[PDB]
Amino acid sequence: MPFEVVFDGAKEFADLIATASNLIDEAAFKFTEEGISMRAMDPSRVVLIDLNLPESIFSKYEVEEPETIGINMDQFKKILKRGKAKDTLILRKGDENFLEITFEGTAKRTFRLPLIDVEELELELPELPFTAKVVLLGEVLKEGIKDASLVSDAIKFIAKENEFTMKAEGETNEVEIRLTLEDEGLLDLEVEEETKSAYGIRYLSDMVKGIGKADEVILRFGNEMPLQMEYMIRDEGRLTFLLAPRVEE
Amino acid sequence: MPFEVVFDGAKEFADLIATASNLIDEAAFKFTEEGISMRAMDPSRVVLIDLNLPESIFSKYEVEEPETIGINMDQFKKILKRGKAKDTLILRKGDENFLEITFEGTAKRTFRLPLIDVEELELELPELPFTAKVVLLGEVLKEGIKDASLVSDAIKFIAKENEFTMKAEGETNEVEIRLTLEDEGLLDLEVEEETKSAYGIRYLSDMVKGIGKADEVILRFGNEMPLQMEYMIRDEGRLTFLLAPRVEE
Amino acid sequence: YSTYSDLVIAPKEGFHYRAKEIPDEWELAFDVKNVKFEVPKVKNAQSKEGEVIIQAYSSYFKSRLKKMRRIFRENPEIGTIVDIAKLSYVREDDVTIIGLVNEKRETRKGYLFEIEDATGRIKVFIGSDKEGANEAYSTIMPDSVVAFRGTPGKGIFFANRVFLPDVPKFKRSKPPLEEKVYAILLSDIHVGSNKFCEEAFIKFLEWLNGEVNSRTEEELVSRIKYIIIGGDVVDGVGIYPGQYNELAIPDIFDQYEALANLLKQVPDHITMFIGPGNHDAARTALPQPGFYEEYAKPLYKLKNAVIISNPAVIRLHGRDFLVAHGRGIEDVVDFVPNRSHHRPAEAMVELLKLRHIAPTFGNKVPIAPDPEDTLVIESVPDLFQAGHVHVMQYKTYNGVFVINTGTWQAQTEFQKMVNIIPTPARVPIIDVETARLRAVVRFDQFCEGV
Amino acid sequence: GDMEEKVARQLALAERIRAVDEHHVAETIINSHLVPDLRGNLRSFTRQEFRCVKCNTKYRRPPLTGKCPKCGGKIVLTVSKGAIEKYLPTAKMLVTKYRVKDYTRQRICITEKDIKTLFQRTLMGFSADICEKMVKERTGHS
DNA sequence: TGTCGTCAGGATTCCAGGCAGTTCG
DNA sequence: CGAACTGCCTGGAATCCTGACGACA
Ligand SMILES: [Fe+3]
Ligand SMILES: [Zn+2]
Ligand SMILES: [Zn+2]
Repeated sequence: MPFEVVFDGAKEFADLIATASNLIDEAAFKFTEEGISMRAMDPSRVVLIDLNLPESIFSKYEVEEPETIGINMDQFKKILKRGKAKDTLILRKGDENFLEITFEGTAKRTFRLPLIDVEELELELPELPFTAKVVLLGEVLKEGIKDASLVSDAIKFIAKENEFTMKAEGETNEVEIRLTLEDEGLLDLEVEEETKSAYGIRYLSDMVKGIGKADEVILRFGNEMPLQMEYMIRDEGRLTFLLAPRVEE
Repeated sequence: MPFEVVFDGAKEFADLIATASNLIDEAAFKFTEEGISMRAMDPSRVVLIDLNLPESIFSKYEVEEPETIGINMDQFKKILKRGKAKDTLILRKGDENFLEITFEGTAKRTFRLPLIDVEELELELPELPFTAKVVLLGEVLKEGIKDASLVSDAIKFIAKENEFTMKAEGETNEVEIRLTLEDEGLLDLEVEEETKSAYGIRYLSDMVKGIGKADEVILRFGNEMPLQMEYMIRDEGRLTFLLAPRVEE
Repeated sequence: YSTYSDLVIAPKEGFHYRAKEIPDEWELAFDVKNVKFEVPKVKNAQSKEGEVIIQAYSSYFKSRLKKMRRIFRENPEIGTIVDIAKLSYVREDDVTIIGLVNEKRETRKGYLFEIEDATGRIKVFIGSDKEGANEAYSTIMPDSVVAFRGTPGKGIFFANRVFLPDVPKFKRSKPPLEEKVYAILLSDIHVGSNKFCEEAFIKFLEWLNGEVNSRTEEELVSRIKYIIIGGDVVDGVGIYPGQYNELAIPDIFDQYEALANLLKQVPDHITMFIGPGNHDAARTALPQPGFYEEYAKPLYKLKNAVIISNPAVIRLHGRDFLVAHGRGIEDVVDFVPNRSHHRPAEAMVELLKLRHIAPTFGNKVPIAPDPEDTLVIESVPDLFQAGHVHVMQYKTYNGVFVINTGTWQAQTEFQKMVNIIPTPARVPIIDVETARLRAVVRFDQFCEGV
Repeated sequence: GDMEEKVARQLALAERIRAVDEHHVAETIINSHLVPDLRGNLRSFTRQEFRCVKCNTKYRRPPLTGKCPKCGGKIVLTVSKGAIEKYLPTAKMLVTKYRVKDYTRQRICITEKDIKTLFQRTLMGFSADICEKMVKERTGHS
């Protein structure tokens, strides 16, 4: 179904493109009149990404009929690799299963890509108990996952009432990232009871690779519960992740 | 034969040496009392280089007798690789066939290199009307070429009365770069009649890699006529390139 | 060295030229058929530096399978055509299978074949004392498309009947033309060497104007309106190191210009047909579209000089004239026993019953891979042209006219060291209406005695 | 001597060029190496040796089989198109650096053969192309 | 077994971010 | 008197360059 989408600031969205395509090479966009969502699953069944973009994010947003479209982000990365910030990105679809990307601003560049089906496992987001919520930044995540990668391959999440620390050790080298309220790494925290869990490093290093440094990230986890990494975009959109816990530490 | 010339700045000329080295591999800069020029073609028959640098670009300009010397692009490219534009470029040639490149900046660097006997055939270029002359910036050419070369290998240039467009097609990825006078990337249009031609963007990639951001670029080409692209240096120098059109599909 | 630009003789006024409508229409043109949108567009989806050889040579046999398979389907004799992979379903019923001939294995029990199709591969065993054992044994062993009727077994297909791409014996005859017209077939001129039969060539050019010796030649020459050249206009460059002392004209532009001055003596009413070869400055790989644009400038300047493709099907008066040179005869006489250069037509019968020109690979000629096999004779050919053996013979096979073209040079030491006796100054005068040999012109008196 | 003796030929040959006063006569010194490249490209051209990835000593027939029946690997062919393209610019730049006759057909026939086998109309012959420049001389003279 | 294709780490430049010199609210 | 205008220094993103690993006859 034909539709018109207009989003400003393609530079900020490129981080979402790198973050989304870094794990899965293809994306399935749920195009709805209320907004554009996206549920893609990693082939190794480790992470579920869900992008929620309301209508209020897009200035010009015309929907004829909601549907699901398939986008090969392997080339869309190349589409928005050189996109600017002061420009305007436009995604329009006509009658055929093609996508026309009108790029206006200092220069007019339109694209035309085919729309192919995306095979993803149907996995929703059940109402799970998340008793650990912490607010982090991009640099805190980068330094935490990289420094935790130089010492081991797993990570241990320990969050208490007024603290959020990450201890990880392979055989000799020990890392323990502590977050307090005196610094700027931890702004808000919601941890009722002490919570601990375990997760990987390589996947977190692949997800933080697209996300910048000044991007606040909301993290949630519970006692041996899947991780929920969500954060708002322009205070309205929300990108939610789903990580699988690891039996190891 | 001995001559000395002092040009201020090293990086601005290093862009010319960079563009020339990426577009030609063996050239012999001919030295005339009007300035330094070079009319040659790449030995793989891809582009045609014509460098015209008057004496007005050079601060000091001292000639005894006009003659021609050969300069390697690689070695001379490596010299001005890290050469700061705040230095003082000095070219000196005396009785012997050596080149003395003295830098008078933060550290005087008097250089010496032999000059090989290049057997470059001085070839000229004929004159004929193209009816399609456009004046566009350089950055718009950068983003317009580097993005379309990934989706296709050949680009189609079409210019009409107060209309400019550069569309390139492919298997399943189309693109076009349409600019007019009221845009912010197209300076002037001198198109008189309908013009349309096809060229290879793979030559245009390295052909435009050495262009600047604010440099006014003038293009002259035709329907079956070759491609011409010339731009000025310090508002006086002129660098013209001419490549044969693609006779393939 | 000379340049052959002095022989300018006007036609004899006493010779009567017949003014009549001369139809001309080529059927096989490489420009509009293959290179239009198939040769430049093979894959277009590969790396920065890819190859276009795996797909061209891959589909090169698939196009042959579709074409020859269609020829087998047009023949109302072959039935129950199945694939090799479908033989596992049939228990004992006999079927027909069409596939390529990888190799040929001879055994005391019989003949073991290795037939591979686009679907599968199987060994086709046939007995020794079979009716079709001779056709399946004397066939082209390295590359051939065959069909078999039989039943598979424990892993070996026990075939009973053989089927080769032979021309149909039952064919509709051509209507008689209202006006008589003849044609000349000649090739292997080899201009540029010091042993060229220049005398027979200039007497031949003077003979073309109307200077005939016998009264019978006036009736035939007075109606000849077409001339066809097969190929090998020069001796070649880069064959053997002892050629520089033999090439009388080392300059290639003087050979093209010399040949242009030698061919311009032909009257304008006679249609010229010039086909490229492998010894000239052109595409040495078969098939050959035509000449280059640097050395063939005077030939392109001459409008009368028509540069046909190689091969090229020239349909004149409704007749299909297959114009080609090839190297299959040498592969037959060197690979199939009881065949020699003294009887090249016998080697040409095998090439005629296969609908292909040169399927044998490994000979002294490069083969360029193309996505579509053009060397497959789809339509019923009326004339089959070959050469490269310098021995002229006349033979008609199932109504198909088979003849050679001869040469125009004397015997060289290279020809002497390989034990082949050339037959120069052989001018076969064939008929276009009846599609048969009409007369034979021998100027061996002016040439060296064989 | 692909390193010292080759450069020795490149320098001594230029010394001979300086000795003959830009008067070059046809010769066979490098052609002594160009003939095996011609017969090797034309010879191995029609060979097309198929070798799968797993099996190396198991060569496949010149006809096309699609895939290797023994091993589940793609078949790799050697038509000698990409290995000889390295020695061609070595002498091609030297031959291109002078206008001589009786040898242009051997130089341009192989590269135009590679062009016809694989398949940029040049505005003019500025790469030392004796093709357009030469034929233009003869045509304008006629 | 040498050599070609490909990936990650380091270096580079423009822009954002941050910091001198001067004048009018 | 103190911030904006103007101009300038530095880190971050995009780009370019180079060393190391895996494959083929
Ligand atoms: Fe011959
Ligand atoms: Zn022959
Ligand atoms: Zn194998």
